[PDB]
Parts: sequence; C-alpha cells; structure tokens
Amino acid sequence: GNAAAAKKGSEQESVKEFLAKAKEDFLKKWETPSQNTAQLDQFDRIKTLGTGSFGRVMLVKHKESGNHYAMKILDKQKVVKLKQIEHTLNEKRILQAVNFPFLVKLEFSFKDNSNLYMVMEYVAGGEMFSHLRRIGRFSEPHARFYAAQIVLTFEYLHSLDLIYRDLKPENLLIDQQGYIQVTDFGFAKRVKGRTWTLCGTPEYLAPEIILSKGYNKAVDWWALGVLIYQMAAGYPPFFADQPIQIYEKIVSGKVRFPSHFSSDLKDLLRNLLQVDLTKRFGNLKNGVNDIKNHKWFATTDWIAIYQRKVEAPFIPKFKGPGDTSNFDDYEEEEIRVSINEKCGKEFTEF
Repeated sequence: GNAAAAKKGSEQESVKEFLAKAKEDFLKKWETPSQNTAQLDQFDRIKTLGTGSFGRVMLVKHKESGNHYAMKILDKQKVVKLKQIEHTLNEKRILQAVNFPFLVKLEFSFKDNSNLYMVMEYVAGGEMFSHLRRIGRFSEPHARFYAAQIVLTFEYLHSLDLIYRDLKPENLLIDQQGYIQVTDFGFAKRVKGRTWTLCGTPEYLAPEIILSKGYNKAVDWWALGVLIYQMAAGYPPFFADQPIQIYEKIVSGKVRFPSHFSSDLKDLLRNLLQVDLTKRFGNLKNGVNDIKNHKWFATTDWIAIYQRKVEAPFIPKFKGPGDTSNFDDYEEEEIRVSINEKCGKEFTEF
C-alpha cells in the first residue's frame, strides 16, 4: 500500500529491468549472429555420444579450458538431402542469441567444407518423454514443479517476440539437477502479430493453428495446458489414431479430466485449454500473471524456481556408477572433412 506496494513495484520494475536487458542482449546477437566462434582443432575428441540421420553427437574437451561439451556434427549434404536447411539455420540462430536457465546452451559454433558444428554445453540426463512413460504419471506437486519452469521460459521467450511452436515431452530434458532444459528450436519463430504456418505435433496444436486463420503467441499457452495435462494424467488430453480426428477433438474443445485432478488443476486447465484464444489465460490483459497467480500455482516460489533453489522431484541416475549397464555400443569412426566446400551456398548464414 505504501512500503508493501512499493515493494512489489520495485520487484516488478527490476523484472521489467531483467527482460529489458535480456531483450537487448538478444536483439544484438539476433540480427548479427556470431559465426565460427571456434575451430575443430581446438577440441579433443573423446568419444561418440550417439548419432542420427543428420550427423552425430560427440563428447569433446576444450584443449585450453578443459571443459567438456556436446558437439553435434551435421553433414551439410545430408541436412540438404533431408531438407532441414531452414530448420537448422533457424535453430542455430535462435540458440546463439538466446540465454535463459531452462533453455539449452550453445557454447561455440562453426563449420567447414563438410559439416556444421554446434558445441553444446555438456548436459547429463534423460528425456522427459521417457521418464513420463517410466513413472507413468506425475503428482500435481511434481507436474507443477515442471510446468512452473516452462511458464517462466515462455515468459522469457515471449518477451523476445519468439513463438515456440513445438512444446512436447520429447523436446524437454531433465538435467543433473532435476531441472528442465528445452532443446529444439527449429520451429521457433520471431514474429510480432500473427503467423500462419502449420507445424508441431498434433496432440499439441492449438485450435487456431489447425483452423488456419493465423495465430499468435497464445498457442504456446494452450500447449502448456496440453503438457500439464499429460504430466498429471499420464496421457495427452486429445488423442486419436489419425490426425484429422485429433483436430476434431481440439477444435471442438471438449476435454475429459481425470477424477484425481484437484479443482485448481481442472480450473487452470480450463483457462489454458481455451479454444477461444481471446479468452485464454496468458493471452489476456495480465499476460503471464493470470497463470502465475492462479490457485494451482499458489505454492510456487517463482524466483526460487528461476534460481533452481527448489528441490527437484528427483535427480537422473547416471552419476555414481553403472557397471557397464549405463552405456553400450556406438560408432567409433574418424571425422573426415573434405578439401572441397560442400553445400557452401545453402549454409552461408551459419
């Protein structure tokens, strides 16, 4: 009212301060992305941490610093064959301009005649789609713990005019501290106003997207609704063996809530899974505050969550031992870059 109100105002003003600077740091790196901020001979190739149809992820150690990083290698030719050029260039650009705790960290970036390299911060943990399948279902307090980090992440990402059209368990990963870290921005897009492209997994598409009349940031909030639901239920709200059918369920908008769902959870979800974006929480007059201040989040210490000072509902197993059972079988071939540039034109911006 006096000191009490002034307390909030100051806190609010500092947040306004945090996003303001963050927005500036981002804009800089965004219209003038860093390039070839490292070289291949600066790293010590330890071992293969896995592969893909694009290239392979390799564990490496910086010769000067001693730090380890996850270096994913991408064969430009394969990337082009698979038609992931735009996707890849986009993700690398967002990743080098972005910066937030629950967002994956790109440490270095470069490319040569043969590949595109992304030296990622070494993270140790599993996927969140695997743990959900394992645990089966999360308790409301646990689901809240995650949803809370997601909320902050979109608050950040939204303040940047970025729309993450790809929320889903597969894109989320739990780290060694038990906190979330979003990994995948190929679909993300910087846009003020609305955009029309249809992308993202079916069970997560907001009504407006499938309705093809354009859509804005509000779809991530609807997606937060789908995630939360899936965590607390064990399965997604809208499902069908064929996409078209899932669309019908989404656009219709008739959800079925598990009976173990607390009233608050049922209430929050009703306002997040709002078919009418104009009445959807997060896309209203109080923005993210309608979400943060909801009853279901009443016990959430946003600042603490942000600072990872809340105890994770559990920490991933991989530290302490394993007995060979933790890992096994991977391709151990050498890296051979050409003497002739490949797909030089397509990846000029990288």
